[PDB]
Amino acid sequence: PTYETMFAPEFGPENPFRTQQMAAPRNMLSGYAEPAHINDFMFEQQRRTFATYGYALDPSLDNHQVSAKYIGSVEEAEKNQGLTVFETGQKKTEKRKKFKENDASNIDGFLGPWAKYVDEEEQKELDEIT
Amino acid sequence: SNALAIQVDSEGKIKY
Amino acid sequence: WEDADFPILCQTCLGENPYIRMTKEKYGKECKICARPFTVFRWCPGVRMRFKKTEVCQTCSKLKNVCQTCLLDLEYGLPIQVRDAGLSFKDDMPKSDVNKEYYTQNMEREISNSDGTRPVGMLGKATSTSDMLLKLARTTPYYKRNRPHICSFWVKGECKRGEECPYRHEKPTDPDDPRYYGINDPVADKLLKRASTMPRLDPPEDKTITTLYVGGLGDTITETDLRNHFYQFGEIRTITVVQRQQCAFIQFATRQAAEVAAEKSFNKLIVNGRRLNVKWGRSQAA
Amino acid sequence: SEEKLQEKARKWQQLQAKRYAEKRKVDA
Amino acid sequence: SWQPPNVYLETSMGIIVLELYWKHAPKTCKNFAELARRGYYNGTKFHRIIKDFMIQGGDPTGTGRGGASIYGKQFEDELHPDLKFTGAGILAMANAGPDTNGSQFFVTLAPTQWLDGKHTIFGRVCQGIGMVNRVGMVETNSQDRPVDDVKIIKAYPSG
Ligand SMILES: [Zn+2]
Ligand SMILES: [Zn+2]
Ligand SMILES: [Zn+2]
Repeated sequence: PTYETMFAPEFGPENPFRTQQMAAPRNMLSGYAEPAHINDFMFEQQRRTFATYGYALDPSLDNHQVSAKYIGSVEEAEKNQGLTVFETGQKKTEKRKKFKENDASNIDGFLGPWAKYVDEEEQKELDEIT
Repeated sequence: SNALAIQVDSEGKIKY
Repeated sequence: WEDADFPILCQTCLGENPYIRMTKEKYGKECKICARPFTVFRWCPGVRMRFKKTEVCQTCSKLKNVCQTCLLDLEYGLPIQVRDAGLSFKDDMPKSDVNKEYYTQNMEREISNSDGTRPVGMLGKATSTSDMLLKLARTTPYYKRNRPHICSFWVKGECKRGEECPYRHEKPTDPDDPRYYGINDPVADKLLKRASTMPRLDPPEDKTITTLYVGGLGDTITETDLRNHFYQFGEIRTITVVQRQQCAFIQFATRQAAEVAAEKSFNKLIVNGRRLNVKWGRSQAA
Repeated sequence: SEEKLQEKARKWQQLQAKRYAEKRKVDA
Repeated sequence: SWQPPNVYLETSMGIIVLELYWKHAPKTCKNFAELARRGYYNGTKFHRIIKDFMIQGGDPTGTGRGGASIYGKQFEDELHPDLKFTGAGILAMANAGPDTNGSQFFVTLAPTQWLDGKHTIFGRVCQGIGMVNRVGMVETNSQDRPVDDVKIIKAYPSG
């Protein structure tokens, strides 16, 4: 196999008779679906990074042929300067103090991890809808 | 179209 | 009766995460049209969102080029009869239980085993598109599709879960405006929305505006392009291509054909890849 | 460039302490 | 450099006489004159065939990559502000992008004005417009490839 064979472009006016979606490559009726063998842990880490903080690195192979950015909402990534969820962060801010009873001696007073937190007109419309 | 697609080979007779 | 490998799934149903984890059964639920046992898939789109499993089989999605769970067009993100009226052909399918129903689904599956790539009959008329549907193809979709549906016991004010009620609260739904072809309730409002856009007012005279200030020629429109786009309309009385402003001046004899040009070009005549510039001419000896 | 010259070491020898840590080569 | 405009191309469908336009682009005409003189196409098959848009060929492989010129592997596009892609039967140079031309070619089937500022309008068929309409009805896949051989028997740059 040679690079010049597969990298050779296609002659033509690109056939703009079709729509954008039907001219686009596929194997499955919705996009070219193909297997993969990513590391489990870094998949889960950057997944949880996006799921919490709304940014992650982008997965690709041949989008621009160079892709090294972040995605989602961009500016909050550099607000935290690219930290993760498994890191003891630079500050301990907006924490929320629970009250603990971990003796197992008092009864109806022991709340271990089950501790409920220290924090603890529409019905006219609801009756007229029902 | 409503009708089919008509095919004859490049050299010979009408293909059915 | 049916296995699968990966679902159809338009983009608004996947959610905002490029990294989603999704689970599959082997014969899951049934299709909600044809009772066929597909392979139900489930995932989490987003962190404030319900799971939105999988609603119809791969066969009943390949019939009408429809996504897998929200039942919208895979090319646009539109309902079904919007597409079929906007392509003026229905691609019929029966209504009853057997009467030609599972018969035609079975046979159209049997003649879809080869490709697995494109819809069965829509492939020929999904090319001649992008004129009447592209004006309403809402990209950057709203994710209110994925939000979890409204709980009871907030409706009755009883919900002991407090904050951790996963579903929703304080969204009372309204009982005035909420299958597969027709008829669907918000679609009538959406076709009234497309039939009743915001044009320029039609001025009180008798069709004197046969001239029009169409411009933005740049280097895209040429003289023979616009006068052969108007020659199918009909005959000119005077053309000019005034290139100081990159504009073109055409009229019609007895206005009517150029009338549909006024209907074709309210920032709408899209040839040569440009949103053309249109405002109203004189027709006033000015 | 300034503290990233050791913050990248923090992230790397943070991540690699879980990349291969828990004997990936709990079951019963 | 000659300009009798007729081209006695011999194809599998039939002999077609093609009017070259030495008026408007003599460079591409001279390059194809030199190549069809050297017989680049005596036994080449048409590769991308679309109904009502274009018939493309000139690929010796048939795979949408082959082509070689005298001015390097690629040479220059030329234009004219009165020849526009307007009509059927309009022969042109098959192309990837500007400042580049392979040896392949194509004809069109409709007024296709949005491509006039891109490609070299290279010729037009005079005898055999029903021939190119008949060739335009070969069945092709979504990859636009033919069924059986539709191959150029013999080329002649007549003139
Ligand atoms: Zn089904
Ligand atoms: Zn959907
Ligand atoms: Zn609730």
